[PDB]
Amino acid sequence: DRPRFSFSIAAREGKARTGTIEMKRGVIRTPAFMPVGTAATVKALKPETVRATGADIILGNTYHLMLRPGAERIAKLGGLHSFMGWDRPILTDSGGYQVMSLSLTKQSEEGVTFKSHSRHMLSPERSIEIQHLLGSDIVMAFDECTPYPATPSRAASSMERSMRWAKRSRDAFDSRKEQAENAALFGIQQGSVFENLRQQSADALAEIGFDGYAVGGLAVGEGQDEMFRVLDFSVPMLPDDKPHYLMGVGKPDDIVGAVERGIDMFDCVLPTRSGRNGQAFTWDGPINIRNARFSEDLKPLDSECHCAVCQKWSRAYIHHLIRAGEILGAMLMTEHNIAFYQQLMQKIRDSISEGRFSQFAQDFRARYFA
Amino acid sequence: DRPRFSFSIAAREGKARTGTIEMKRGVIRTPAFMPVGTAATVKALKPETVRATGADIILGNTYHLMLRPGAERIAKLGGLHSFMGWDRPILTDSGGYQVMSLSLTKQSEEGVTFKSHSRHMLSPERSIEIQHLLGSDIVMAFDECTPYPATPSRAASSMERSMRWAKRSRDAFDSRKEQAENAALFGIQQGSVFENLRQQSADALAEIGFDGYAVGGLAVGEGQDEMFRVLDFSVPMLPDDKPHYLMGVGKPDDIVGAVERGIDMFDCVLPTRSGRNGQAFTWDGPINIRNARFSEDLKPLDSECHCAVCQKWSRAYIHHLIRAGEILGAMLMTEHNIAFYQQLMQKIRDSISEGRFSQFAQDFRARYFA
Ligand SMILES: Nc1nc2cc3nc(NCCc4ccc(CCO)cc4)[nH]c3cc2c(=O)[nH]1
Ligand SMILES: Nc1nc2cc3nc(NCCc4ccc(CCO)cc4)[nH]c3cc2c(=O)[nH]1
Ligand SMILES: [Cl-]
Ligand SMILES: [Cl-]
Ligand SMILES: [Zn+2]
Ligand SMILES: [Zn+2]
Repeated sequence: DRPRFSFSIAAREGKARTGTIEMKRGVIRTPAFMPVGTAATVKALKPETVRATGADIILGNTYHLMLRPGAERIAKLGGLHSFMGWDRPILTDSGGYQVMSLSLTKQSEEGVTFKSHSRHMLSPERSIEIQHLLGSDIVMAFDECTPYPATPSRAASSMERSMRWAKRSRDAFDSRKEQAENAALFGIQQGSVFENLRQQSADALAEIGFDGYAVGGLAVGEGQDEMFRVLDFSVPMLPDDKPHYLMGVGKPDDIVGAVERGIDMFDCVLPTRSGRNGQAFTWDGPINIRNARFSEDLKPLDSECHCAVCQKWSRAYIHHLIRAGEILGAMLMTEHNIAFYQQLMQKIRDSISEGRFSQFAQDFRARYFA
Repeated sequence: DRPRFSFSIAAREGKARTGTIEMKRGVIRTPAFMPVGTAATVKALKPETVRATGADIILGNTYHLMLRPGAERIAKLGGLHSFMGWDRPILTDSGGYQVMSLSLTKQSEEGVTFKSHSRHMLSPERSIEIQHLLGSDIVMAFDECTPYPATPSRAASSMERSMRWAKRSRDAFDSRKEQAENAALFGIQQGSVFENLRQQSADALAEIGFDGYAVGGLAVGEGQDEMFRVLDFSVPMLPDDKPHYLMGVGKPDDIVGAVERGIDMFDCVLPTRSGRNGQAFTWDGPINIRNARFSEDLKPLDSECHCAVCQKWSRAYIHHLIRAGEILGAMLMTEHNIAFYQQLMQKIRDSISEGRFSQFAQDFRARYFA
């Protein structure tokens, strides 16, 4: 049987790595993209379709699920895996970001109280407990995603609180034997865009010790240049021998650049959400299928894509569906976009394994931005 | 290779029949239920899923498709089958009903002019042409669905116009060699609830000659007792050796009773539309999955149903999805309901074949209405 958690690096090129995370519910190939399944569904896809695209792991959200249908309810029903019909690993975000994004809130050292978008509470202890009730495989520490921009003083105070919360998260996780034995716990680095704070945060997290390390506090409006600048110094601060997870990222070019900077895991609502809105990813860049120019275009969404959508339906048909507001339009766009993202990750993994990732990155960018 | 059209009756019980329609694109088992795919999609289902439920044929709509994406456009793109990815037979309604249901309208002996829900025109000739452009396998005559209730005088005048239009439809269809050689044409009986008018309509249609005969002008608010009363005398008026198609029907009990009265084909938006709205069909009657009583119900939608939805997901999960407005909720409810309808048709076919349909009808009703 597979271990609770084992990350092995099979090949490297510069800062980029490729390998596998073994967990009880399955193997995760890295660098990995996690489709987002916020409300116990990857929107518009059956789990079998999510798997068919190549996904090894999906993301769920503590915040959304605690509100609807409820964490205790999901536990009573057998846990998130059984509930939604996905039997492979699930990573759950801790709520620290979504509560401040979507909720009225009252923040304190204890945690956050908030009104549902009914009053609810999150704290390191309650967040870890909810993730336990869901039966999450990768549990995220409860943190605070510092707003951007942040002054150095505010970024420091925020980061310091997150580090205290990281320790509380660690202890809550460890105190629950079943969770400690079957799931993994990732810490989340904060510190805004400031190198010294990022270093202090990395040091605090490494002292506590986690199974993996997320770079939090990015993809919050800073833009790619700044994000990459922060990754340049932040990722090397994390333990080399554990996965590095960049939360909420991102566009295909964001992913490529982040892998170049040592990131192993990603999640983003972009392929699903923008798919439903008519944006299809292609190797020649994104297209908006609603555009009149596609009304009689018999080509598939992308000329090379191996997904079932591109094997069977035309741009013209999908254009019609999206224009008409048809559910099948959302389904097809989403399946294609998630498949595209997985094919991107596969090309990244293969190119690193073959020592030609730098060339892949260059070729990818040249064509995607042509 | 299969013929253009051949209807064979394999077994009978009272007025009920079971058999097959062979067409170039496939075999249709009768009695048949046709999922509705109004805008070139059976809402929330891939065509492969529609087929997996057991459907042999689906319905499309002249009215909707002529408006969006356009009949000429679909022809340019290779026809409706290629466009939507359904390679089996498609029946298209002629527009005669939907124009008056959904459109401002100007009616005359020539046809109907209307404003899109841009000005458009339908006539027997244009309707048949549109169905040709779509590449329909079963083409419906362009008719007028008489409003209910109707006075005998108005019902007669309406029916008479429909019969003149039936002849024009016949001639338009026959004048187009490719269509005449590859598709079938069904006439539509009118006459409201009046036996003498139904007889005159049947006589007119039989004199013209069609590949099949629809009972039109029902499922327009008359209710089941009245519908059944009209079927009692109307169906025997139609040629015995051709299919009998009851347009727009209906609930499971409507279907059973109509088969008892000699109907071979059905279409209805109920399983798809009401599925999206949270209504699931079961052998113990419909349930509304949104009801709080299902929030922790681990049972499948129906206890016996063989569909993929009932094999994998709980009422509790689907309840959550529908409550949350999740697309997967629409997908799962729709697949189950269409599968239920097909299982109903299979049970009907098997019971007629075995000479126990009367008993099936009785047992079905006893349990469904318990
Ligand atoms: N616990 C925790 N979770 C996070 C989630 C995040 N998600 C982001 N970025 C998401 C931004 C994002 C928003 C919308 C769209 C789709 C538009 O069609 C894509 C990306 N940054 C994030 C930071 C954190 C963080 O520090 N801590
Ligand atoms: N050409 C032609 N087409 C028709 C379509 C019809 N469709 C009906 N009934 C449909 C009624 C109907 C409407 C909505 C729902 C779903 C609610 O969730 C179910 C049934 N009667 C009909 C009569 C005719 C007719 O004479 N001629
Ligand atoms: Cl999404
Ligand atoms: Cl529908
Ligand atoms: Zn594709
Ligand atoms: Zn079912």
